[PDB]
Amino acid sequence: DLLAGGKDDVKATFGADSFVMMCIIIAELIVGVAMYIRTKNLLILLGLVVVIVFTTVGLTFIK
Amino acid sequence: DLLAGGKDDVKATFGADSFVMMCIIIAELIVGVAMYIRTKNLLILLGLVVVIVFTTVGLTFIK
Amino acid sequence: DLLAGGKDDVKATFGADSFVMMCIIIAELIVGVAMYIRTKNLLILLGLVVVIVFTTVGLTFIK
Amino acid sequence: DLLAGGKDDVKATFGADSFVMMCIIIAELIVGVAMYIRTKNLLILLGLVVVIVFTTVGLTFIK
Amino acid sequence: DLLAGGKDDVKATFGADSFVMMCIIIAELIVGVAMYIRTKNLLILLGLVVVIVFTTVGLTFIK
Amino acid sequence: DLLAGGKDDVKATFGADSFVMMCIIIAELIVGVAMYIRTKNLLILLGLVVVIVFTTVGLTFIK
Amino acid sequence: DLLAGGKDDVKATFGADSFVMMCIIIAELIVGVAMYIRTKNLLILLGLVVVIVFTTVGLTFIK
Amino acid sequence: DLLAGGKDDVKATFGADSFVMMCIIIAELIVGVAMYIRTKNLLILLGLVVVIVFTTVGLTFIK
Amino acid sequence: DLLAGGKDDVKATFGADSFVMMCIIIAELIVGVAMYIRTKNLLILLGLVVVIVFTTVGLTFIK
Amino acid sequence: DLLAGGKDDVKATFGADSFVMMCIIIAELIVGVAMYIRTKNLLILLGLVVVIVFTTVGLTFIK
Amino acid sequence: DLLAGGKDDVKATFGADSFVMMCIIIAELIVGVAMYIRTKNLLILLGLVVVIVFTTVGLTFIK
Amino acid sequence: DLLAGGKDDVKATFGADSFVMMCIIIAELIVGVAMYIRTKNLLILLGLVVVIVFTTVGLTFIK
Amino acid sequence: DLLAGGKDDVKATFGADSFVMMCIIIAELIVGVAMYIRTKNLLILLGLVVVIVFTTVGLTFIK
Amino acid sequence: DLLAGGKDDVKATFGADSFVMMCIIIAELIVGVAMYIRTKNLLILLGLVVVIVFTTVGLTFIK
Amino acid sequence: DLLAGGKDDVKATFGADSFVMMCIIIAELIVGVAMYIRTKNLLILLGLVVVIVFTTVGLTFIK
Amino acid sequence: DLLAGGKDDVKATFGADSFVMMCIIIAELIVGVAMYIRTKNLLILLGLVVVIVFTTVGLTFIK
Amino acid sequence: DLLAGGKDDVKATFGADSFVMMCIIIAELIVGVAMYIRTKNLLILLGLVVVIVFTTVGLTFIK
Amino acid sequence: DLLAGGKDDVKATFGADSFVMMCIIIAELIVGVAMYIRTKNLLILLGLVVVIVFTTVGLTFIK
Amino acid sequence: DLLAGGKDDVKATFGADSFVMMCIIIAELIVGVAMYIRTKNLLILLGLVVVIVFTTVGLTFIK
Ligand SMILES: CCCCCCCCCCCCCCCC(=O)OC[C@H](COP(=O)(O)OC[C@@H](O)CO)OC(=O)CCCCCCCCCCCCCCC
Ligand SMILES: CCCCCCCCCCCCCCCC(=O)OC[C@H](COP(=O)(O)OC[C@@H](O)CO)OC(=O)CCCCCCCCCCCCCCC
Ligand SMILES: CCCCCCCCCCCCCCCC(=O)OC[C@H](COP(=O)(O)OC[C@@H](O)CO)OC(=O)CCCCCCCCCCCCCCC
Ligand SMILES: CCCCCCCCCCCCCCCC(=O)OC[C@H](COP(=O)(O)OC[C@@H](O)CO)OC(=O)CCCCCCCCCCCCCCC
Ligand SMILES: CCCCCCCCCCCCCCCC(=O)OC[C@H](COP(=O)(O)OC[C@@H](O)CO)OC(=O)CCCCCCCCCCCCCCC
Ligand SMILES: CCCCCCCCCCCCCCCC(=O)OC[C@H](COP(=O)(O)OC[C@@H](O)CO)OC(=O)CCCCCCCCCCCCCCC
Ligand SMILES: CCCCCCCCCCCCCCCC(=O)OC[C@H](COP(=O)(O)OC[C@@H](O)CO)OC(=O)CCCCCCCCCCCCCCC
Ligand SMILES: CCCCCCCCCCCCCCCC(=O)OC[C@H](COP(=O)(O)OC[C@@H](O)CO)OC(=O)CCCCCCCCCCCCCCC
Ligand SMILES: CCCCCCCCCCCCCCCC(=O)OC[C@H](COP(=O)(O)OC[C@@H](O)CO)OC(=O)CCCCCCCCCCCCCCC
Ligand SMILES: CCCCCCCCCCCCCCCC(=O)OC[C@H](COP(=O)(O)OC[C@@H](O)CO)OC(=O)CCCCCCCCCCCCCCC
Ligand SMILES: CCCCCCCCCCCCCCCC(=O)OC[C@H](COP(=O)(O)OC[C@@H](O)CO)OC(=O)CCCCCCCCCCCCCCC
Ligand SMILES: CCCCCCCCCCCCCCCC(=O)OC[C@H](COP(=O)(O)OC[C@@H](O)CO)OC(=O)CCCCCCCCCCCCCCC
Ligand SMILES: CCCCCCCCCCCCCCCC(=O)OC[C@H](COP(=O)(O)OC[C@@H](O)CO)OC(=O)CCCCCCCCCCCCCCC
Repeated sequence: DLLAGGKDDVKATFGADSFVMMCIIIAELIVGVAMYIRTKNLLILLGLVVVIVFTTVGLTFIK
Repeated sequence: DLLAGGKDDVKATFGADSFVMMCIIIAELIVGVAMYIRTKNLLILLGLVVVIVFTTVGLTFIK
Repeated sequence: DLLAGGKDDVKATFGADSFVMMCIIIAELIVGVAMYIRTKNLLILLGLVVVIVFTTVGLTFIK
Repeated sequence: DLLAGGKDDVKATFGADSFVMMCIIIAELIVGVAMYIRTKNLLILLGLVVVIVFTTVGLTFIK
Repeated sequence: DLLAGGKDDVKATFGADSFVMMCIIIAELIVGVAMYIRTKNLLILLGLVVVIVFTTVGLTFIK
Repeated sequence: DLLAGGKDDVKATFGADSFVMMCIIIAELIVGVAMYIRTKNLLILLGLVVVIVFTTVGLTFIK
Repeated sequence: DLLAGGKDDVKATFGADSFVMMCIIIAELIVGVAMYIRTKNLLILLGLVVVIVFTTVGLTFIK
Repeated sequence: DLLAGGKDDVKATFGADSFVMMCIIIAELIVGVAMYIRTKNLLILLGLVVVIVFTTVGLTFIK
Repeated sequence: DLLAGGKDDVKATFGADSFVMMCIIIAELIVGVAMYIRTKNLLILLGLVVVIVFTTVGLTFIK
Repeated sequence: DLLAGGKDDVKATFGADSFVMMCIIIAELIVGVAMYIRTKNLLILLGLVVVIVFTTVGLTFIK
Repeated sequence: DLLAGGKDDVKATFGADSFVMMCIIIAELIVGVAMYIRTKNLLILLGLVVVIVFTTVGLTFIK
Repeated sequence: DLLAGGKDDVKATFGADSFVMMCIIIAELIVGVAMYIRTKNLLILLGLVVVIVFTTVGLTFIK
Repeated sequence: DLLAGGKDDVKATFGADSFVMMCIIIAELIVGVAMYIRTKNLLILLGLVVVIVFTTVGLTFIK
Repeated sequence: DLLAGGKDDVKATFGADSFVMMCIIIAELIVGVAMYIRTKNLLILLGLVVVIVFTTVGLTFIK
Repeated sequence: DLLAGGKDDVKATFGADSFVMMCIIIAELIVGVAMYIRTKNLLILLGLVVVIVFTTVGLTFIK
Repeated sequence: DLLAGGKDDVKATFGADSFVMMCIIIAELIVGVAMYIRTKNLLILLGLVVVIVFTTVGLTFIK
Repeated sequence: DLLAGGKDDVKATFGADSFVMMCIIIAELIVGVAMYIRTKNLLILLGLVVVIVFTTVGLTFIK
Repeated sequence: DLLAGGKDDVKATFGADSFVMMCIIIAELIVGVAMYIRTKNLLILLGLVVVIVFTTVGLTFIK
Repeated sequence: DLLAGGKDDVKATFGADSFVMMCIIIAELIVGVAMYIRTKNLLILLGLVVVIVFTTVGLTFIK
């Protein structure tokens, strides 16, 4: 059988609605605008979108 | 269940009416005019508009 | 609630009647005449007008 | 309140009777005659007039 | 399904009655007259018409 | 077999009716008119058409 | 004989119909249009074609 | 005489048809397209060819 | 075999009855009359005829 | 012997009846008429003919 | 004596009838027509000829 | 006397007819045509000639 | 002695009976008639003669 | 004394009867006729003569 | 006294009759004709003369 | 008193007539002509003069 | 209370009449003329003025 | 009080009659004539005058 | 006092009777005739006179 195996709730800690998933997404926003202002090209504002989908489709592979 | 999960008020710190959202928007204005004067083309004054909408529609994805 | 949230007076520093808003407008004038003399076409003298309105209608979005 | 806000005398430096306003107007004269002699059409001598009024009505917007 | 998908109101920001659609059309007018006066041929005054229709029939392709 | 293979819905995120496909097409419009006004030649207004078809026939190759 | 030799299904992970081959092709599309709009020359829209064939004829060399 | 000398099958592990020779070639493909998209010059797609021949003519020197 | 090869409907987009073929012919009319009025010689009104036949016999070479 | 040598079908992709050979010929038509209308001299309509023959006699040198 | 000296078949890989010699010649054709259409002068169509002879008389110096 | 002094055949490895002298010359050809196509000026095709003579007159200084 | 020195057949490529010498002479004819029709003076039809002799007596200086 | 000093035969490579001196003279011919046809003035056909003498009297200064 | 001071023969290596002084002068010739053909103005053929005298009167300052 | 103070002859090593002062001046000549040929403007040939005087009036400050 | 708080005379070291304020202003002059001569546009001579006022109004904020 | 404050004689080094003020003025002369000869317009000879006055009225601000 | 202050003889190097003042005047002559022949208007032959006086009255300001 499995040991240490536990709980999982660790998943709920890092999961969909979380504190860490909430700060990791807000940093993408705030330094996304930063690296935009210093440059002014737009692929970087789109760089926020790839974090939205990545975390979303990423978290479903945890199970 | 969730841990560390907290408060959120961190959202209120970086949210709609905030100090950091107030300075990140005012820098777009002041270096927007800068890179305009050194060049004098207008897509850059419009570069302020894309920060208005980006932060606005961005903050609603935090939840 | 909000943290760091402060004062604002930072707004009064960069606001309507300010030192930085006073120098950023005077540079538009002095390099506006410059790029005019080296060329002598008039859309550039009008380039001062777009800084007048931009800062004016820009500062009202800070709030 | 305001910070950095200062003095203004910076205005007196770039203002009506100044050193920089005195040289920026004298360059209009000397390269105005230049681009006239190489061509000999008169709208360019009139190009000095638009610098007279522009700086005059421009400086009053600083305040 | 779709993510990030949002709102749209971004469309209302750049749409038919807007601030940016209002300034992008007024620049066509003011530099249209400019490039007319320096030349005096009329296809350029007609250059304003092609911006009227282009934005109009353009915005309907957004959906 | 395949791993990581997933979902696809990533396709629905960047697909036909999307948020990113909606902004990438609206930028073609707004800087299309820009580079038109500064020049006034028409192949550039047609530059919007090639983005319409390119994204359309492009997205069908994703599968 | 061979060791570690395995499975292959790793091939099916990166192969013809895949998740990674699906995202690597969609990035060519979205930054292809980007570098087009900022420039407006067409060899770049054709830059999508060379990724179609390259991955296609590339994957057949894996075996 | 020779000691430790063994088997060789280690050669079959890293040889022509292998697992490691299969992944080392597939990385050339996937980061070849990457460094292409971020740049769009073609010598890099040809960078896959030099890995094909190098491993091929390289493995024959093992003996 | 062929890749990327597609659809064609791109042909229907630029083909006989189209939007772009409709605007490219109407510009010949409107600037044809222009360059006529400023001059008043008639080979230019005939310049519309050569666009009629050119697009007609041109489109049949696409296949 | 030869390596990487492949398929060719790459030839069929860029060959006689193709998608890229179909768009590269249709651009000659549409910007041929453009540079004609802005000028109205006819060697440019003949510029379409030299693309017909060039691609035709060019493709036969690929082999 | 010589080491590493090998095979040559590397020559057959890059030689007369090859895959890389087939793509390097087809790019000359497709961007030759490109830089022609954007300009319409003919020395560039002749630019394909100098690649024909250069590779031909070049490959004979390999030995 | 001399030590380590050996053989030379290392000279035969890098000498006139060699594998490395064969690949170092073929790269000059293939990236010579590359940097030609992206530009179309001819001093670069002549850049192959200076590698022919340089290696030739260079190798004779080894002794 | 000489290096790179080759073949010549490059001479036969650009020589008397050639493909490039055949197209360079036919362009003189077709744009000779063009610039004649738009003007109707005859020194230009004679402009074809000077290309006949120039290439003829020119090619003999190659050796 | 002198080092590296060599051979000269490098002189024979670029000298009187050479491959590079043969192509550098044939380009003068072929783009000489080009820039003639697009213009039809004759000093340019004479531009071939100045290359004949220049290379001739130039090569004698090498020694 | 002096150290390292040597020989000079380094002077004879780069001096009047040398290998490097022979190639540095022949490059002036071959790219002199190049930049002439692409332009056809004559100050550039005279650009060879200034290299003749410069190296001549330059080398005498070495001592 | 002074220690380590020595000899000077180090001065004679780097002084007026030296080996290092002889090579540092000859490099100015040889890369002076280089950067001239690639450009053909003359301030650079004069760049040799400023090294003549600089070393001359420089060495007298050593004492 | 305050510690380390000292003297100030550090202010007198970097203050109005100082050694460092005297060299920092003289460098603006000497490299101001430099970047002027290499270019010859005049906003740079005015670059000395902005250092005059900046240090002046800057030093008053130290207190 | 002040420290490091010194001497000034640094002023006498860069002052009115100096070595560096003597070379910085002579470069304006020699590259002034250069950029004149390559162009032949006269505002540039006047560019020497603005260095005369600038250094003169500049040095008086050092104190 | 002054440092670095030297000699002047640098003045004698660039002064009235000099090598550099001798070549800078002879270039005015030789490219003066050039730009005359290609045009045949006479203000340019007079362009030599303005170099005579400019260097003459210029050198007297060095002191
Ligand atoms: C778990 C699945 C992982 C799949 C990830 C796929 C990555 C494959 C890489 C493709 C080519 C690399 C392009 C280099 C990047 C490149 O060349 O562009 C560079 C660009 C930012 O520009 P830079 O500031 O780096 O400056 C470079 C510029 O000069 C070039 O325009 O990258 C971005 O961040 C913009 C993103 C927009 C592009 C969107 C593509 C769609 C992405 C979707 C994948 C979502 C992941 C979900 C997974 C959970
Ligand atoms: C979260 C959603 C993210 C979506 C972001 C969409 C980005 C897709 C990129 C499209 C093509 C890139 C064009 C390159 C940019 C380009 O070529 O123009 C360049 C231009 C500035 O010009 P530069 O100084 O860089 O000089 C280049 C010039 O020579 C070209 O005119 O960019 C700007 O900053 C002007 C912005 C006006 C254009 C407005 C477009 C509408 C934007 C709306 C999106 C709002 C985001 C909201 C998200 C919260
Ligand atoms: C916050 C709101 C942002 C909205 C900004 C709107 C920008 C949209 C761009 C429209 C087309 C771009 C034209 C390119 C510019 C162009 O083609 O002209 C070029 C012209 C200067 O000429 P250049 O020296 O660049 O040389 C180019 C010339 O050859 C063309 O005549 O631009 C100027 O600086 C003159 C401005 C007069 C035009 C006034 C327009 C009215 C503006 C009002 C917006 C005020 C902003 C307030 C926001 C706070
Ligand atoms: C702060 C307020 C800014 C408002 C500025 C107004 C600019 C609007 C542009 C109007 C049409 C542009 C005409 C192009 C210019 C054009 O086509 O003429 C060109 C002409 C010089 O000729 P060029 O050497 O460029 O050669 C072109 C010739 O072939 C055409 O005759 O421009 C001048 O410098 C002459 C100025 C006389 C014209 C006086 C007009 C009255 C001006 C008053 C504004 C004073 C500003 C005060 C602000 C402080
Ligand atoms: C989304 C759909 C895009 C379709 C765009 C169609 C563009 C096809 C180009 C046709 C030939 C190009 C002519 C070159 C232009 C040319 O030769 O004229 C040049 C002329 C301006 O003259 P310039 O100052 O450039 O000087 C050139 C003069 O010497 C020639 O008279 O262009 C204009 O801006 C005037 C526009 C009047 C012509 C109106 C035509 C009707 C247009 C309707 C399309 C509306 C677009 C709606 C889309 C939303
Ligand atoms: C996926 C399939 C990819 C195929 C792409 C085909 C590209 C082949 C390039 C042909 C010659 C290049 C011409 C250079 C461009 C050139 O010379 O014109 C230049 C012109 C813009 O003018 P510029 O501002 O660059 O100034 C240059 C001017 O002086 C020349 O008139 O380009 C445009 O953006 C106008 C587009 C109208 C032309 C429409 C052509 C039809 C296109 C259809 C393809 C749709 C793609 C769908 C794929 C999803
Ligand atoms: C795809 C096939 C391409 C074939 C194109 C044939 C072009 C050969 C050029 C012949 C001589 C050039 C004459 C210069 C032009 C010239 O000298 O006239 C000049 C004239 C316009 O006059 P401009 O305003 O340029 O001022 C010049 C005047 O002073 C001279 O009268 O050109 C026109 O646009 C009028 C067209 C009427 C002439 C009709 C001819 C029949 C054309 C039929 C071809 C249809 C093409 C179909 C292809 C799809
Ligand atoms: C692979 C084989 C390559 C051979 C290519 C041959 C190119 C040799 C250049 C000859 C002289 C250059 C003339 C400059 C061009 C010149 O002076 O005319 C200029 C003319 C266009 O006029 P522009 O708008 O450039 O304005 C210039 C005018 O003022 C002069 O009338 O060029 C064209 O595009 C018209 C083409 C009609 C001429 C047809 C000639 C027959 C061509 C056949 C070759 C087919 C290639 C097949 C290869 C696959
Ligand atoms: C291995 C042997 C290497 C020998 C290479 C010889 C190169 C010597 C350079 C001569 C003068 C340079 C002219 C600059 C180029 C120049 O001024 O023309 C420029 C022209 C293209 O025009 P662009 O678009 O650069 O615009 C410039 C125009 O405004 C000038 O018309 O160059 C071409 O690509 C056309 C080629 C036709 C000319 C054919 C010449 C015959 C070539 C034969 C050599 C074959 C090589 C075989 C080797 C394997
Ligand atoms: C062992 C002996 C070493 C001696 C080497 C001699 C190098 C001296 C440098 C002379 C001036 C530098 C010119 C810069 C280069 C320059 O300005 O041209 C630049 C040109 C390539 O053009 P780029 O693409 O760099 O673009 C620059 C262009 O805009 C200028 O046309 O250089 C080449 O690769 C073409 C070579 C043709 C020139 C042939 C010269 C004859 C060479 C013979 C030496 C053979 C070596 C044998 C040794 C084994
Ligand atoms: C390799 C040897 C090079 C030698 C080339 C000799 C060129 C010397 C220039 C003489 C005076 C220039 C006259 C300007 C030209 C001039 O004033 O006429 C202009 C005339 C064309 O008229 P346009 O359209 O330029 O309009 C100008 C008219 O208004 C004047 O009637 O030129 C031609 O193309 C006609 C040619 C007939 C003249 C035939 C002369 C015999 C030529 C024989 C040389 C054959 C070369 C063989 C070499 C391989
Ligand atoms: C090594 C020795 C170097 C000495 C080179 C001498 C160059 C001195 C420049 C004199 C005045 C410049 C004239 C500008 C050129 C100018 O104004 O004419 C321009 C003319 C070509 O006309 P474009 O197409 O540039 O258009 C300009 C026209 O509108 C003017 O008619 O130049 C040529 O290529 C024709 C050459 C015939 C002239 C032959 C002259 C005899 C040359 C003999 C030297 C042989 C060199 C041998 C050295 C190895
Ligand atoms: C060691 C001694 C150094 C003294 C060097 C003297 C350089 C002083 C610069 C004078 C004014 C600069 C003119 C810019 C150059 C300029 O405006 O012309 C430009 C011209 C080449 O024309 P570009 O292709 O750069 O195009 C520009 C054209 O549009 C202008 O006609 O320069 C040359 O290479 C031609 C050389 C003929 C001129 C001969 C002059 C006599 C030179 C004698 C010096 C020999 C040096 C021996 C030293 C060992």
